Amino acid sequence: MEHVAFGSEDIENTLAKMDDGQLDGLAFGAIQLDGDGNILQYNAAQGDITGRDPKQVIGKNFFKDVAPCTDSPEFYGKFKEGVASGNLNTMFEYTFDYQMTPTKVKVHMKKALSGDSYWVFVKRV
Ligand SMILES: *C(=O)/C=C/c1ccc(O)cc1
Repeated sequence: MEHVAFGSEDIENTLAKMDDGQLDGLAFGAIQLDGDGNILQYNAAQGDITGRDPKQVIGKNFFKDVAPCTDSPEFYGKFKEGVASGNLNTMFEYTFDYQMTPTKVKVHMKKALSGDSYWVFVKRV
């Protein structure tokens, strides 16, 4: 277990050092996306919340394939604007309901430090 708090201001600095194994020790869900929304990293805590098997979703498109309920101005729209503007830091509540029991979460999206990557952080509410 990696001690990093959800919403920490310098979270992107902290997570740049972690490899996939250590991401799996976080207390919250973490997804790393490229600028097109393809999944690069998906941790164990996220799979505990959504039921997905982390290794099976890496490489899939989050908005088109895995999470169609986020294909909306309120989620996807915010991501696409942040990728265009090159800056992103927003937190909101959302409900995940595709092929799963409707689950309410807090979502934190933030630009990664390295190049064209973006974090999606999730915890239950
Ligand atoms: C809506 O379709 C949400 C689905 C979803 C959210 C987060 C994930 O990791 C997987 C599925």
